[PDB]
Amino acid sequence: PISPIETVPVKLKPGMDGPKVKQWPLTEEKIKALVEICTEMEKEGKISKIGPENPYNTPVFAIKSTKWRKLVDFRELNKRTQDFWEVQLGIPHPAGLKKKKSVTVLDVGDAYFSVPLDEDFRKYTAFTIPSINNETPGIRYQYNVLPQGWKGSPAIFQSSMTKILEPFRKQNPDIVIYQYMDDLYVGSDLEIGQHRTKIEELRQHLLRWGLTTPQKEPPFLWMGYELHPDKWTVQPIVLPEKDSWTVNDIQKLVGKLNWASQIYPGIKVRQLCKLLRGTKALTEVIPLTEEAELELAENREILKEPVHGVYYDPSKDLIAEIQKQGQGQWTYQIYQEPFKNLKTGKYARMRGAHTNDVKQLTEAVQKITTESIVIWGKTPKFKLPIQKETWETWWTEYWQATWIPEWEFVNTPPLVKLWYQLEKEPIVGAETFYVDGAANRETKLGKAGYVTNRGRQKVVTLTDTTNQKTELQAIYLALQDSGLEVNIVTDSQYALGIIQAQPDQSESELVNQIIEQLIKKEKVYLAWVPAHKGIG
Amino acid sequence: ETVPVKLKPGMDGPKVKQWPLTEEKIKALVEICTEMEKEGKISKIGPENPYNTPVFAIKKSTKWRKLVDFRELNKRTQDFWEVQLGIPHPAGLKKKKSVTVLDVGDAYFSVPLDEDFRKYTAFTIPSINNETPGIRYQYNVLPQGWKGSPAIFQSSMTKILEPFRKQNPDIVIYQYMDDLYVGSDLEIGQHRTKIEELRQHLLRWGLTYELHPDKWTVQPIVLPEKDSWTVNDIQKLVGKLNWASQIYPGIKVRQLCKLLRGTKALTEVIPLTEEAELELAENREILKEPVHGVYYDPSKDLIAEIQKQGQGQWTYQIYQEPFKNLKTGKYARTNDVKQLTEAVQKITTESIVIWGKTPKFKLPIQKETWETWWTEYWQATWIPEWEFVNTPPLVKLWYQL
Ligand SMILES: COc1cc(F)c(C(=O)c2ccnc(Nc3ccc(C#N)cc3)n2)c(F)c1
Repeated sequence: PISPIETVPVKLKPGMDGPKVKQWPLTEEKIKALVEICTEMEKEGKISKIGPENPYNTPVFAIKSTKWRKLVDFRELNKRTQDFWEVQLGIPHPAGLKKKKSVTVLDVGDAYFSVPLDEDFRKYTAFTIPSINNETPGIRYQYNVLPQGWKGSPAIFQSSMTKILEPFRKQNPDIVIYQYMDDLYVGSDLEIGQHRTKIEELRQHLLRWGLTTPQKEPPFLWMGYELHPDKWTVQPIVLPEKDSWTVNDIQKLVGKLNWASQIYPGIKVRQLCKLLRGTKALTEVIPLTEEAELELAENREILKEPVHGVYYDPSKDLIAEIQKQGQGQWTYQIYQEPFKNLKTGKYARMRGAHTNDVKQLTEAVQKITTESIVIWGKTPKFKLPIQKETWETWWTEYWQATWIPEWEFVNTPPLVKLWYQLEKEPIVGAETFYVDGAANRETKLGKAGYVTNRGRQKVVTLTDTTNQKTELQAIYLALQDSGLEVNIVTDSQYALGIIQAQPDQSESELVNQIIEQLIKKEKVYLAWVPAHKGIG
Repeated sequence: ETVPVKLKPGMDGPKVKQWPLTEEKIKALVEICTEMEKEGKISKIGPENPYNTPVFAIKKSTKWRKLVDFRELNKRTQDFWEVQLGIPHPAGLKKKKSVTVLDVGDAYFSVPLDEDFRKYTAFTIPSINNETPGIRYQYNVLPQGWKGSPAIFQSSMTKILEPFRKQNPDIVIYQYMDDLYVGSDLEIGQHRTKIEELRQHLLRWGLTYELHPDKWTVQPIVLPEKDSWTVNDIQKLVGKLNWASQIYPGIKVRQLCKLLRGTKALTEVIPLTEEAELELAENREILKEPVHGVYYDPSKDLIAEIQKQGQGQWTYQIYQEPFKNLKTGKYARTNDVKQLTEAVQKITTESIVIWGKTPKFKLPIQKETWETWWTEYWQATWIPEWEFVNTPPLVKLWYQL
């Protein structure tokens, strides 16, 4: 059938005219196939024979079981067609779904061909079955329905389907219908009997609108998930056992672990991912480092027992728990009743060159907060491995604003803590180092040194360096040579910036070494002075 | 009747992503939009409209109110509302003792939007977990938040205010987006009475917050009051003066870098030499006046920088070219994001009153954090431009009070 629904109006891009691609010549069998197909389509009203008045064309062809298919190549019409709203701005997450008694999938048969095209547009869909060796006038058709491979078809179909479902939805609030391409997933809390009845009424309603439909039973494979009516999990994950790992094997392995990490707690991929780093051939063999091999083993153990997630009960709070796995790796679980996870996840991204665990935890929390609002429309209650005192110490002193929803301390080591503090005031009875660092732009040479109030003085030389590096070196110098307590005067806003953020991890080894020092100290006061103003 | 609205040359309408909303606000927006559709202000639309501007709910007091983020549409229509129909800004507004802010957004909803512009005002009500495709609408009437609306309504607004303006010649009434700013020098009592009279005029036409600009006086950068000066204290002094001289013509620092020579212990106490406390005191007096040589340029964008001080106080500067400060200030007392949000609204309000323009904000906060939370505390009908920045903590210790 062809839905009795209103059509969606459609226009070419401003300025643009309909396509006019010349039909290439087809072999006789291809020509024969298309003629039979277009005759059948014509009979059902899918297409219409058209006159020589219609100046637009798009190349059609035919491909090979010994069934033939008509491929209309819409490259040109597509790039001359208007933009449409996006079909889906997002995909539901199973963890967001509410538990259901019974669930049914109906697939719409011949979806696009069952929806009418805007009459004012059909002309641009004109195509031409060539004659043998292209000697006579082709046979010319235009579409009456949504063409396969045309730009506007996914959207107009989905809109048409939505428009159609609206009545049934309104007359059936307690029923859940999810539109995905040309499937409908239908869920309810009815007992099977009244359910299969509601399902028949839905069909009958679809039929009155030009949409035929079957029936598959659970579990449903969809978007890499496996959906049951009371639990969900990811598609079956099989980790290859092999002696040699190519870049492409490792990529696919990281992809499967990342996907599995939605519901299998504590999946790790840092060490696997380190292998990928570098310029590297798809086919190139990468021997697994020991840590990578340890990672593979742990995930291997994690993945043995099948794990499923529960569905969402909107009458209950969401609890989100985060744990540090180390090396900037964080893992989390989200449950409403301990410990029946709706979902799990991980966070590992480095934001900046230098951070500490408090900053990282806060980012993890932020990522989880956003994700919860999408999936459940509310934020979770957090259980974090950090003392309230630690956290409020840091974020009141820090210059960035922050705010994380309701949370509370949970004792799950490693705990997150600041590993040093910088003094608020000059320290009395400790050496003041006036440090200084600089690099000749022309030669890469650099001197880094200091002068103290106790007459100590030292100057090293560095090679292939930069002002930034030499200023860090000078601060590092003063930390090595000084006692457990020390004041340090630098003109580098740059080094000052980095160190005042109490980094505990960094991409620069200099900065890691400086971090070594700072943790070892008992008191450090850092002061900045304007450069060249002849201060000390 | 409808006024012809055409976008910028060769530029398309907005296509801005809807930031995720919580369930309570999605609900509020459905409630609100079902009513406006019923009343014909907006209509459902089909997939053949590719445009989309963000929408959110605020409270502004437990009535949910719909806030459309037209920042992109405004950029792309700026010829229309700035040049073809620009509302002039009165310089006397900032001079009144009392400026009252009245919301007149309800006015626009009685005027039809040019049939051919409507598609550019499309917005989406998304669903939780994307279980059901977003609810899509476009406007049929001048929408709140689009700078086009007051530009178009300008003709009717002056008809409405004509009687009241004639009868009170010393009241300045200025319109910026959905609000009226009304300024007088009256006693606060008489001022309030006059606002009430103004409501009645508005009330007859379908149009059913108190500032004191005079008191607005710059926060002068401030130099420590002491008798005892360590090396550290003077170091911090030179640092704060050094930076000030970037802005203030005639800031001198040498008689102080005088005492700061030699590698002396940080804690060491140092006598304030004669010249030193002289050069110092002279700088104090310069720091009290406005910057010589800095002038608002109407063609240039305003920038606002904010720093978290501590303890619930924030400093800010408004400029067009870095270090050429047009204004500096502070803000009072909970939650970091709440306070930032409040400070941004105060600064924007002052900015509108002074220049008839809102600043682009450099905000010291992680993007997703601002994004997640700002509408929990947003009260205004407009939204300034903003961006997210990593504050030099030296910049901030120069602005303590
Ligand atoms: C992609 O399949 C679907 C099927 C659906 F209905 C939806 C829903 O819109 C939806 C809404 C509320 N509860 C459930 N609960 C629910 C649905 C299906 C099963 C199963 N099996 C279990 C629970 N699903 C969806 F977003 C995706």
